[PDB]
Amino acid sequence: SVTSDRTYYGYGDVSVKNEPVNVVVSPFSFPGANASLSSGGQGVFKKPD
Amino acid sequence: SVTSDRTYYGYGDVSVKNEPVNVVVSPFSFPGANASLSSGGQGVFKKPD
Ligand SMILES: [Ca+2]
Ligand SMILES: [Ca+2]
Ligand SMILES: [Ca+2]
Repeated sequence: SVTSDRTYYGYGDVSVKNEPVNVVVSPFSFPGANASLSSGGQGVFKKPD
Repeated sequence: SVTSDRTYYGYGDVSVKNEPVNVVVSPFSFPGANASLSSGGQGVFKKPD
C-alpha cells in the first residue's frame, strides 16, 4: 500500500587535526661562551642542533 | 576548517663586542735617567717595550 522512497544512507568522517611539521627552534648566540668576536674579525661559527 | 598560513621561524644573535686590538702605550723619556743628551750630540736610544 506504501510506495517506498528507496533511499538508504551511509556516512563517515575524516579528522585532519595537526599541521604536517613542527619546526622546533633552538636559537644561536654565536659569539658563544668562552669565545670572542672582534671588530673586523673573520671566522666560522657552528651550531649542530 | 582553518587554512593555515604555513610559516614557522628560527632566530639567532651575533655579539660583536670588542675592537680587535689594544695598543698599550708605555711612552719613552729618551734622555733617560743616569744619562745625558747634549746639544749637537749624536747617538742611539733604545726602549725594548
Ligand atoms: Ca602543530
Ligand atoms: Ca678570526
Ligand atoms: Ca678595547
